[PDB]
Amino acid sequence: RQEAEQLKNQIRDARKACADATLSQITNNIDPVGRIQMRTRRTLRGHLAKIYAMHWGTDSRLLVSASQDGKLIIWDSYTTNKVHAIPLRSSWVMTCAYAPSGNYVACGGLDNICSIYNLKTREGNVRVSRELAGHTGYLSCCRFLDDNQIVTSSGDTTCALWDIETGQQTTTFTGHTGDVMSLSLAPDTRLFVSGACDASAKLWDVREGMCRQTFTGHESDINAICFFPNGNAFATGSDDATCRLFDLRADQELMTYSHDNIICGITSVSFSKSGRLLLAGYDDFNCNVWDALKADRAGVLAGHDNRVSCLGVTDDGMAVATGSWDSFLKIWN
Amino acid sequence: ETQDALYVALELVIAALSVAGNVLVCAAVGTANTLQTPTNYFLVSLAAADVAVGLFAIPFAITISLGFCTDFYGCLFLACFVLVLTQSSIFSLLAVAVDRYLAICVPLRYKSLVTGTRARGVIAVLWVLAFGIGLTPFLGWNSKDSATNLVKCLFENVVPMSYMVYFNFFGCVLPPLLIMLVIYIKIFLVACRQLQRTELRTTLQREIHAAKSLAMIVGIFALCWLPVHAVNCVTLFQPAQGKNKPKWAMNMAILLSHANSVVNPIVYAYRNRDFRYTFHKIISRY
Amino acid sequence: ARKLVEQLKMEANIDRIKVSKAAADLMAYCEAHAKEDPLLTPVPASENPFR
Amino acid sequence: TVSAEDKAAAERSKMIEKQLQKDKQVYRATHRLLLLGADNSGKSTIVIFETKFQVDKVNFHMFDVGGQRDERRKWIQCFNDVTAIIFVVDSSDYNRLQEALNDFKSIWNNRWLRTISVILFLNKQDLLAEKVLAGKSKIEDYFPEFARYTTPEDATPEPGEDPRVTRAKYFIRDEFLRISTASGDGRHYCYPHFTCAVDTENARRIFNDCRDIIQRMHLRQYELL
Ligand SMILES: N#Cc1c(N)nc(SCC(N)=O)c(C#N)c1-c1ccc(OCC2CC2)cc1
Repeated sequence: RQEAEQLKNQIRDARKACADATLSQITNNIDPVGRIQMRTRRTLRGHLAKIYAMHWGTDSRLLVSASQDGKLIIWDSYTTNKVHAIPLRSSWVMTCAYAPSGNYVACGGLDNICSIYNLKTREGNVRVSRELAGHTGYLSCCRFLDDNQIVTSSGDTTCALWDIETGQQTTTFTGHTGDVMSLSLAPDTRLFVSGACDASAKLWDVREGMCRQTFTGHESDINAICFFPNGNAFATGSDDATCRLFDLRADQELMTYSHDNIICGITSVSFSKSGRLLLAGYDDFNCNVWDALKADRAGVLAGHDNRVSCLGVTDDGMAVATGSWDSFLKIWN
Repeated sequence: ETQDALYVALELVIAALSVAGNVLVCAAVGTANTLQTPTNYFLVSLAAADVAVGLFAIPFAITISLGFCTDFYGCLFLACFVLVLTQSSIFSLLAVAVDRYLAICVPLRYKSLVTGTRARGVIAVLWVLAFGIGLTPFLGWNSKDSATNLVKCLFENVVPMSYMVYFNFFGCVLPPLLIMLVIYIKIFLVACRQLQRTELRTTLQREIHAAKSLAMIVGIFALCWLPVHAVNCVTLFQPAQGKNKPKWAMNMAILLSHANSVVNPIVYAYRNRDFRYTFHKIISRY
Repeated sequence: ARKLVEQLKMEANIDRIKVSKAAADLMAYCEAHAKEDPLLTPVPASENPFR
Repeated sequence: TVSAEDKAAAERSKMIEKQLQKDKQVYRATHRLLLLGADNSGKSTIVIFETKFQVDKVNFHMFDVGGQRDERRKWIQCFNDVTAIIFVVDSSDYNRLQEALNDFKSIWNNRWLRTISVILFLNKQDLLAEKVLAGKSKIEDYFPEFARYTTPEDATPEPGEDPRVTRAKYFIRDEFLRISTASGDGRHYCYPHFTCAVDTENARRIFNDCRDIIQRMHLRQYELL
């Protein structure tokens, strides 16, 4: 009962003990990046309602988009062609995914079921391959590990690991108090982070099944999360118009990105290929570019006429795709 | 020829202003994604017709009024091309009025009835009818039998007044005016009823504001178009006072009619919220 | 109940390195891979697939 | 210059575009309504997750989501373009009433529903009459403002009803109307209605108060209202 306060204070001062210096005092010598200009190379049209999710492919050529009509569309990033248009059963979906092998797609929404769609079939048509029906709340985001496993985060304060062929979940993470809104994997495919609605973040283990580290420091809802290329840091965005960078091994925060002219919230966060640029999608109808090592604005990608809800960077760093609520996609380079 | 030169000067000023404003409106529509609605297609058609009047009709009208000698059909060609664009603008105004009537008096079926395909078809038929109406004189409704005085280029020496009164005025102008008047009276009554419902001294103020805003549209059209067509009827129905009339009284009348091309963007386009938002965004960004 | 105080125990045993070492590692990684970031430094239009 | 594979892909793209164009017309000619309420309110029988009905050759689409929990501040952002929100409340249960009022306060003041109107359905009035005629009713205990309440003269009483039933009905109506007119300025309104368990006129009511909202919006967009 009363031991929790003592343990929390012990953690609090143990974290403070290791703090030597801030990132500002160490980064005040490197040359600034400067100013970055980006233009729209391709504009993609064909949707009717708001666009909620987007995910690039492993070959940096194909991408998939999901809207409120209950329809997934697979495009071609070069020729602006359409390859597949899969209609869904439940019109309310808020996530999508692309298999690392380019053979499967994933979807989910308020219908509380995770749907797996097969692309490379022997008949030329697309049919539902498997449906996962274990959660008791609306799905938030799902990600792939291989062609046989998937990780889902839903609104019942839980996260789940599934097996496609067997059909039933194998591990459940139950360490949160509010509904989880975002999660991100790691390059080594052994750990993954999660951000919930209780103004906190957690790091989990795939095979151990238990939480390892928890992080706090935000004042309100945490919307989107990402992962650093090296695997020792992650970025978080909140409705406080605030981004925060969290290191893995020191168990602390390193830098905070914010400004006095930004009142709205944050919907999406992504990194660059080298870990030098941090792209953020705000609610003031335009995005922002931050330098992850100096906390200085580099440019504004203001080309949308509504809220921005999508963001993604290719595996080679070629271009960045942005969706929005006006049924349009844009590719910046 | 001081009055004649002044007429040409004001015609040139009006043409320049009309082309500037309507090209601005068309460019604003073309480069905005959120402005591609079926309602705005009619506004684009009106702006295009006004551009056509400004760039082509005014020089042709000045050339006709100059008064030099040439052939018959060449001089009729200018008059026909002058007529067609004005008729197209007249029809576009009626199309916009009908669109607003459908938007207000039948709200639940507005989307199922007005779409892009039907708007495009309506515009195509409306522009074809203008060409059909303006090309009637070439079918034989001419004055080559008298051949005027090889013929001096005046409007009255090619196109007869019977065509201007019986066919054009009573057939292609007045019924549109009646339809717009009826539509706007109905819209005003519908607005007044909902104002009464929502209110339950300010209510009368809002009613007066709505009445003024609705009446100005019809007033501008009537003041721009009636004087030109009144003189033709006066000349045809009674020739006594028509034969001895001031020479300038016609010219100003013609000018007034072309003024309708420069007022239309302000009344219809600039007042709308979407156009103001697009203009503000473009000005701020650039 | 007792599960929260039970869970906090393993969170207590984690050892922590200094912030300077992590910052230096971040600096080294960012400076090492700066030659293969098309977004940070533009590439010639000949090899650009978006044009 | 263009290989066969590119043209083969272009043909498939054209077919997909044609199918999407076909679907757009069907999508754009439907009015969407969001149904909300609590348990033991009778939302199941008004007109389990989706419903489609048409009246006077006008289509409608009703969504009823109930797999979530009491908190709804997250997924309410999706329905920022629906035509109207139907709210169904009960009148027989007196103690589980104030909570319902609070629920209404949650919807009327949400930041994502500023320009969305609400149609209110007070249900289970046959039970209300039987409970108010009997002596078990203790309205003054739960609500002590009802004792001094007076019957409104602007009401339209149904002939054959005792005055006590009219007072009981109109007190509950005015309780919600107070919250309705407490906030909001010319952006959304509330339409009260009295609905029984086996009423058959709900579709016409929804049709009328759905026509009114669209008329008001169209009048507002031209700056006349
Ligand atoms: N009538 C006449 C007339 C005319 N006696 N002279 C000239 S020009 C030589 C001049 N300065 O007088 C012109 C010209 N332009 C006209 C004219 C102008 C507009 C018209 O649209 C009618 C509207 C319904 C579609 C028809 C005719």
